[PDB]
Amino acid sequence: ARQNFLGLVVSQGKMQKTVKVRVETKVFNKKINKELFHRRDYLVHDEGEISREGDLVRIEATRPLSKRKFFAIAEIIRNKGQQFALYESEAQLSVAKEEAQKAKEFLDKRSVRENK
Amino acid sequence: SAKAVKFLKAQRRKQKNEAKQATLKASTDKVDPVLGRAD
Amino acid sequence: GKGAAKYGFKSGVFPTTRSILKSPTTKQTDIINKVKSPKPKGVLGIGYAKGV
RNA sequence: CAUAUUAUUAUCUUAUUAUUUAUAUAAUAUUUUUUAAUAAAUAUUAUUAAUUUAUAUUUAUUUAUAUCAGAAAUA
RNA sequence: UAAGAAUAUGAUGUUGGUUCAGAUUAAGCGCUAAAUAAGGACAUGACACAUGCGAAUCAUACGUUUAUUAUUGAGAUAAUAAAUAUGUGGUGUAAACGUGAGUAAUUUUAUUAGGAAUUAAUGAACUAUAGAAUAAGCUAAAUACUUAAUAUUAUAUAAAAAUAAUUUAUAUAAUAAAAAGGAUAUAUAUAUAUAUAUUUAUCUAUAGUCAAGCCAAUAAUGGUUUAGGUAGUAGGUUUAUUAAGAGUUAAACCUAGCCAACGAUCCAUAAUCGAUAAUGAAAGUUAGAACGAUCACGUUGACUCUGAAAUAUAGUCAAUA
Ligand SMILES: [Mg+2]
Ligand SMILES: [Mg+2]
Ligand SMILES: [Mg+2]
Ligand SMILES: [Mg+2]
Ligand SMILES: [Mg+2]
Ligand SMILES: [Mg+2]
Ligand SMILES: [Mg+2]
Ligand SMILES: [Mg+2]
Ligand SMILES: [Mg+2]
Ligand SMILES: [Mg+2]
Ligand SMILES: [Mg+2]
Ligand SMILES: [Mg+2]
Ligand SMILES: [Mg+2]
Ligand SMILES: [Mg+2]
Ligand SMILES: [Mg+2]
Ligand SMILES: [Mg+2]
Ligand SMILES: [Mg+2]
Ligand SMILES: [Mg+2]
Ligand SMILES: [Mg+2]
Ligand SMILES: [Mg+2]
Ligand SMILES: [Mg+2]
Ligand SMILES: [Mg+2]
Ligand SMILES: [Mg+2]
Ligand SMILES: [Mg+2]
Repeated sequence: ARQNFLGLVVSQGKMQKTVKVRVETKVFNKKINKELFHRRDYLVHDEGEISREGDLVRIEATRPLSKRKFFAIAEIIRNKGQQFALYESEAQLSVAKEEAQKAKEFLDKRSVRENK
Repeated sequence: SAKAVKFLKAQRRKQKNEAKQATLKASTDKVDPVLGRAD
Repeated sequence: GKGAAKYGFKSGVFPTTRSILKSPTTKQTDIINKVKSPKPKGVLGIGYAKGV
């Protein structure tokens, strides 16, 4: 079957339809007699542009798509990148609401002291 | 002539990309890591 | 020639044996069922997910 | 300070080749309109061969791009 | 299946280098050398080369040329013998052989029980079956060359599922693309044709063999006193070209990326590897001469034709001699 890898999206949104996926594999270093992780960064095709930095995704081998792109996102295993963007957007309004509320409370308390 | 035209097209393109790299570096939020936003 | 120890201490090589039948045949139900089985997904997934 | 080789070019020159515009009373075949020497039967009618004509395939001519390699400069 | 030794020091213990004992060679040199069997032999100038050889073969492709017999009257045609490849043709030289210049990965090597673009109406040259082998023109003639005749993919309908596509079947569309005859026998008829055959050839189709093209993953020397590099550069979208993906090459438009202190880019150096050789207790290290595998090149560079496949030891142009 096609070559499949599991990796973390480490760079998205800087290239059109392309992300960077960091994958790790188990290798044996005989010089130090140790099982190590060998790391690599892949340029990966993303049709739909659904992935975000920090997602755990499975990439699959494809035909050559550019000079350096040979893999495509096949599945979003874990989607922490999308959740981060959601919370980023939500906190903007969430904070500002109570920020205005408590400023109102501060001004009302100031006025209460004023008219004593 | 044609080489000069192509060279200048490439030079303009490269300079545009470098200037846009600088502008993108300038178009960032730049919050103070210590004191946060001003107010 | 200590590499020969990995191959029964036989020095030199033979050409690899060609397969008379170069694809699995129809009278082999195990491979047919294996290929025609559902394909896994997740960490050991093989193919594109539903929405991708 | 002197000699040598390698690479690069908003430079110059450039065999060859490939593309690329445009031009041929330019050719060889098919299409016409006509002019020539033969044929046969009884004014010809047909054949072979030149003129003009319009489609292909080539050559000559150039336009433009790239190009072995040199030259100049730089490393 | 892992052994140490000499040399510090006034002496001691320790650190520490140097050297030695062992094996070996693609070896050279000095001295010496009997026979036989086997394995090898320009590592350096990919420096220059005298001379001779290493790729020819087919006469049953077509043409020539003689001699005898026969008929016909200088010749003509048959039959039988021969000679001819300084004429036209076919097949054969992409292999093998040699070499290691270049090449540190832009196409190189090694590995994988890896892939797709789902590699073409491609067979190169043998099997197994089938079907064909038709006309002119041109050369002196032809199995030489021309022209002409005849012989999977895209649509649409459904089916399913190894499914968000592929596969299957059908119907169309075009596929729509060839060829070749020689040697012997006879059998007819009127030397002429013809009809059969036995031979060896030609073409087409299907499958099988043998084979080709492309991509991924991992690994592959030293120097950062080479630290920033890169503008087709990194990616997207189309068109062209290709059997076929891809900034591979050409054109256009975009986005601003890509690589790099786990070492980029640059520079230098080097053909690479093994169930091959050396060595060691082993991990490893060394070699890459021999045996084998792969690559690259055939004085140097680029391009082109043919071809399934060539920047071919071919051809064109240039350089060197
Ligand atoms: Mg692309
Ligand atoms: Mg001493
Ligand atoms: Mg010793
Ligand atoms: Mg001998
Ligand atoms: Mg040599
Ligand atoms: Mg050598
Ligand atoms: Mg003959
Ligand atoms: Mg001849
Ligand atoms: Mg060869
Ligand atoms: Mg060889
Ligand atoms: Mg070499
Ligand atoms: Mg003929
Ligand atoms: Mg022929
Ligand atoms: Mg490039
Ligand atoms: Mg493209
Ligand atoms: Mg372009
Ligand atoms: Mg470096
Ligand atoms: Mg070398
Ligand atoms: Mg080495
Ligand atoms: Mg060798
Ligand atoms: Mg040798
Ligand atoms: Mg060559
Ligand atoms: Mg030579
Ligand atoms: Mg050469």
